[PDB]
Amino acid sequence: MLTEGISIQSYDGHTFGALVGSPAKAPAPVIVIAQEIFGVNAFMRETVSWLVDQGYAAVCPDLYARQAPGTALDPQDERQREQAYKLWQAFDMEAGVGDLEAAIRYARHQPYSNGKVGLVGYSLGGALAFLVAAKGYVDRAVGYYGVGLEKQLNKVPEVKHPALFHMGGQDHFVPAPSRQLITEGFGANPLLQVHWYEEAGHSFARTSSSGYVASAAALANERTLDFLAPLQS
Repeated sequence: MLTEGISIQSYDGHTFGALVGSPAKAPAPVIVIAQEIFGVNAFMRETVSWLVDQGYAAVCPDLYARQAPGTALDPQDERQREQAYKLWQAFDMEAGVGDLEAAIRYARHQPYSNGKVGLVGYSLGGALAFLVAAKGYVDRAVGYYGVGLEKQLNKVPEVKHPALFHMGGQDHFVPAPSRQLITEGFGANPLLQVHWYEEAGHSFARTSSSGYVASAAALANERTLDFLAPLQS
């Protein structure tokens, strides 16, 4: 689902929609939410809802719109998971960073905006949050279980604004040697924080996942809220 009528334009001219939640009280900082591999679906709407209840406005852009606008897949339907994996394999990461940059600019200028913008991404959106943190587009970025982070560590010194990452210790995408490289690499830049949740794997913060772990979701989420709180007026 997207908010009808909302259109954001990327630097290259491509336009796409977004699910937007205005804040309970304005002005308010705006959080851009970077989707998992399933499009803008129930978990995105639940996240927009959660962040508005916590005092933010939120914008979740349709990142798969360069491939197929309006994709919203059910993570529990096997056929749709197959379609999600196909979309992810074809996804242009650099264009996704550019689309997020455009959603971040949009977020800075809504009537309800206090001028500060944060970014929270999950899975695919978690990998994109690191790349956005290296570009410096937002005041603070958060990523939950992005894949392939160990391949992007040369960008660590590029990060110049705070970024927080939540990683599942039992995530099969991150074997022990990868977790060690990430830990060592992040340690060289104090603006980066990465926390490991030992009893959780991928997607641990989504209730519909067979990998949901309530205790790790709750700890990670409270750390996310404490980390974004300084953006509030």
